[PDB]
Amino acid sequence: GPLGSARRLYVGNIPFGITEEAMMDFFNAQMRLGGLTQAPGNPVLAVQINQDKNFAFLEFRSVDETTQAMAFDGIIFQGQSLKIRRPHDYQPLPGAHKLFIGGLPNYLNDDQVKELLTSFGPLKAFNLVKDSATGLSKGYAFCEYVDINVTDQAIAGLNGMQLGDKKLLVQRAS
Amino acid sequence: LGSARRLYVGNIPFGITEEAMMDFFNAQMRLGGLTQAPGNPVLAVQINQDKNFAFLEFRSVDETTQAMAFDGIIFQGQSLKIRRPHDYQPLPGAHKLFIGGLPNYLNDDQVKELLTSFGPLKAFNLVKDSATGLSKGYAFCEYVDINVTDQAIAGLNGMQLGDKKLLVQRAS
Repeated sequence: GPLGSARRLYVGNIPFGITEEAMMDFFNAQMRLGGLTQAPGNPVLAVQINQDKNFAFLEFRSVDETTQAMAFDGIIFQGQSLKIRRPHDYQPLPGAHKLFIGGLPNYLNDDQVKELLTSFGPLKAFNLVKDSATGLSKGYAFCEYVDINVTDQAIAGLNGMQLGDKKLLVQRAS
Repeated sequence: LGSARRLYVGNIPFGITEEAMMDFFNAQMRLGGLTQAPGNPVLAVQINQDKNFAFLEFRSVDETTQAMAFDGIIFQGQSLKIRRPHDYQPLPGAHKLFIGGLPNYLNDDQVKELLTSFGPLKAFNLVKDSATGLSKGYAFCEYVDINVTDQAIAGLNGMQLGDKKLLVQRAS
């Protein structure tokens, strides 16, 4: 980051004694059969394995093909379900997955509204909108999760749901 | 792996040397086109003359698998019995163990001390944060004798270890 790590992926739970070359051939074949490549040839350029800790990193030829490959999370390779993830250095650009939260009781303070949200996971941003003259809540807020996969989970768990005698609205801010 | 590069050879004739047997198998492999590079696939041979058997050791896993087709092959008038070692693992990593719920202050050798009360280990690693160098509270291992695995699971899984409860299961 901010622009680094855009063309690599973490692979965990790899099969025992598997070679770099065989893992490369496996992923290149799946990209092709699954229709995920965007040009003739092989998207995966190189594979590096850590034998002792049982994981790999893949290196891709393009930014968009790296992103498509994430669809393979869970794929079974020699009896093993593979865990596919972004590198830890990889971050989306700011505000990319911001949420609007509305329909909140306006007698609730910031920490009480945060406590509903952090039940799904840690936040990296949060604000509850207040009238500046009085400091009183307007009953709506914005947030952003550290992990971006938690976003769909909070939406599915909270949107349209009863809170008091109001139905909460939880959706993407743009 | 290691036992994935050996074969048992029985019914061996009296008087045969380790070098005569090494030459025979290298010659058979080349003749049947079963080698996957230039050179000789058999690195070493050890013979027990009192019990009429030998072990072969190969340079690769796939050449070892290939030589399995030599069961019944004639050497000095006699048919040889070719088999896998008794501790060969068809599905490797099957007995690798996950150890979770470890106190986060314990170092590698302290965790191994817990595990080697059941027997010697062939593999071990404690997972640490690369940034700080600090234990994440879990490890992996394999025993030299795979039959101890379940006796380690029975001994440790669910045991209170200070402030936390251990999970010991096959990593699978």
